[PDB]
Amino acid sequence: ESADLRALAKHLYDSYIKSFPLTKAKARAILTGKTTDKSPFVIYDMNSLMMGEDKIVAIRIFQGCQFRSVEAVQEITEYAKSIPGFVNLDLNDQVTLLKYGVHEIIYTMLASLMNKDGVLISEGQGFMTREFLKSLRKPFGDFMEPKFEFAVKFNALELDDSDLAIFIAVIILSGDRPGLLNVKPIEDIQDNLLQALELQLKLNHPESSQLFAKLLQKMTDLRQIVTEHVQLLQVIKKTETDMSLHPLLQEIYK
Amino acid sequence: ESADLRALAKHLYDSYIKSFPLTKAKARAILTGKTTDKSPFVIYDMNSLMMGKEVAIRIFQGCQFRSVEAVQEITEYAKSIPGFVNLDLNDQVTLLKYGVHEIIYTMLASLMNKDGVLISEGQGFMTREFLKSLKPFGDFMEPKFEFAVKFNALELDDSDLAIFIAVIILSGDRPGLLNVKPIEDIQDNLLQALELQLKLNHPESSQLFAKLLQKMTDLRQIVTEHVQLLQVIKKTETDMSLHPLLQEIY
Ligand SMILES: CC1(C)CC[C@]2(C(=O)O)[C@H](O)C[C@]3(C)C(=CC[C@@H]4[C@@]5(C)CC[C@H](O)[C@@](C)(CO)[C@@H]5CC[C@]43C)[C@@H]2C1
Repeated sequence: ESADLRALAKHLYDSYIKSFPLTKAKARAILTGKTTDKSPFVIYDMNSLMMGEDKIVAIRIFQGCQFRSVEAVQEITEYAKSIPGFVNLDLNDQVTLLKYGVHEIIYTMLASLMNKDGVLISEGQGFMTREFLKSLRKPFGDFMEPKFEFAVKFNALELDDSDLAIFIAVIILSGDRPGLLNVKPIEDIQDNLLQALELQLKLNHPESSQLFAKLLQKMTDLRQIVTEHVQLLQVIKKTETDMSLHPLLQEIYK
Repeated sequence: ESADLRALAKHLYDSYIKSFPLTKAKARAILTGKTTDKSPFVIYDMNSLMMGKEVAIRIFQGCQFRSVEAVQEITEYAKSIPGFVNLDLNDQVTLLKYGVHEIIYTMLASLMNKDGVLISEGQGFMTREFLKSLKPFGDFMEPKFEFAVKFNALELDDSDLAIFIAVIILSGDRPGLLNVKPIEDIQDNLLQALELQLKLNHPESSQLFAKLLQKMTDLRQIVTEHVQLLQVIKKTETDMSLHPLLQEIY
């Protein structure tokens, strides 16, 4: 029944709101001209960066990004438990689903905080220029550019948070993940999520032909962001042996 | 209108049949569904191979020969896809150039099971195990088998694969495209036709459309990882003025 799919949509949307403090809706309200009830401070060069510390180098911008990632992971983890059936899966598979799904999700949601020109930071208080990031030294000025390229095409799908809630759930419950003990219960859950997403996209974007297929295709764009990111980390780990990574993040990488 | 989608679906199936000699229906018959009338010669070891200038290289090289054949058959097929020839010529070239690898692994799944791949005409069969028994070359075919095993579990037939292949060609995110709009316009139409096809041809296979699209992510990095050992091979085969005309064809 349609009815059951809508109810799952609603449930997932409700949990999404509860798990993620900075929604796409809030982020698009900050980025635009809109509703300057609170506009961001902007980082476009290094001494506006010094001014930034005051009302809100290549290393700490990275270490800072590392922080928002580990906190993002803990948030995605909270959301996953809300996915029906998820906590009932074998514990090893829960861990495995989180290991591989977490970065694909981080870059899906990061797009919400991005436009062509830059990215919101510190829960929206801040905004860091794409150009400033691209100008960073040696192995760091490279990190954010492919995320920006993805975000610009992903953002043109014009998804809202209730669409994203279901898409994110679909991503966590893959089944094609390396080392899954128990693939069939995982796929039963995903088929359910896919039915739900499909209905949601059709109802929320009736004029948008084949948005479902176009959104699913976007998943290969995510895969290769992760891939580039991972190998880039391996470089930095060698050029700066004094710089430390976060164990939680480290455990995620294999 | 469901009529035009169905019309499009039949068109591609017909075109697919004329462009590709060895169909999936045919290859399945020959394979382990055993059609036992003319058994294919089997290659399981070095001496059955010989019974078929350096073994491991020359297998990988024979692998290039048929892919070059495949490219031309795919090229012909693409030209039958409604709207394709009306596209900008550079865009047509671009679409084939970036799509042809994904199509090749896709169709190659049709010639594969968990134990090996139909070789040549289908008059041959090379065991998976003889293939992993190799140099740097032992890891060439294994990721294709792994993909094929999952892909084949979807139990698509030729009528399904016909539209799927068309969707792959008309992507729209290929680098260097000049006019993305008519390409996506066509792929949208192809995606609708594929959806209808799967619902009629597999009415009890839930969310098969989505799962098939999910496979495209598997194809792309299969391709991406393949180009990465495609050319550890230039770390291997290097200097000799014997193939420069042959070097050219590939
Ligand atoms: C044994 C040898 C030398 C001649 C016969 C045979 C065969 O299987 O029919 C053909 O040349 C086909 C390919 C190339 C062959 C083996 C695997 C390749 C292979 C699967 C090798 C991997 C390549 O990436 C692709 C997929 C082409 O991209 C090709 C497609 C064509 C076939 C099936 C065979 C090579």
